[PDB]
Amino acid sequence: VSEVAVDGVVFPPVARPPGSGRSHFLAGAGVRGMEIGGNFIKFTAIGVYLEEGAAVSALAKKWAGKSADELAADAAFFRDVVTGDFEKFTRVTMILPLTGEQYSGKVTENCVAYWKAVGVYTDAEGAAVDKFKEAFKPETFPPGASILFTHSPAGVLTVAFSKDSSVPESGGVAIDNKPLCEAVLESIIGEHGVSPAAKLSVAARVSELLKEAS
Repeated sequence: VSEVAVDGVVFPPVARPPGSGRSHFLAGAGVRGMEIGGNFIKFTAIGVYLEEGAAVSALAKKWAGKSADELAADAAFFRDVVTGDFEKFTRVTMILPLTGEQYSGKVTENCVAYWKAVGVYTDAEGAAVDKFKEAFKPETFPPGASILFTHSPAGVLTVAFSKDSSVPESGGVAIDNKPLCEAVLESIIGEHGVSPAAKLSVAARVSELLKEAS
């Protein structure tokens, strides 16, 4: 696949998550923002990488022969990407500066809000959120810094950090909680995913890769 540039952040076409031993291809990338003052403010650039070989083989079974527009409009496609039996890897690269405490507080607060509403919040998720916040607490992310998320096929979220766009080779903190692992990816590409740009990129690029497998 080709590289994708997002507002000064270059995402290479391949990634190797720290210590996973797998290679990924760039499924898609896009900016992520929040409405501030009635306008869209860009905060991060996000690249979504999927396991080479295994993601295409799994996704082709239900989504082969579908166009970019059809995949982009079908929330069940993105749900299949999130829950898929293959590794995923997300790189969040800062456009505006963020501190670990605020980023992790917001992510987890929103996860716990949902889980408890739908009554699936268990001690396990509370512990996973604590471990997630503990990993982010000492960290600050100037522009260009990155958060790296490995989403293992069984549902382990590994959290690592980088001062720039590069990916470390030594793994980060392993958080063995499938709900948190999927929620982090879901918050990006899900129905209410915070990056519509990333979602459109993934659907266009995966649609064309699915054609070379059929």
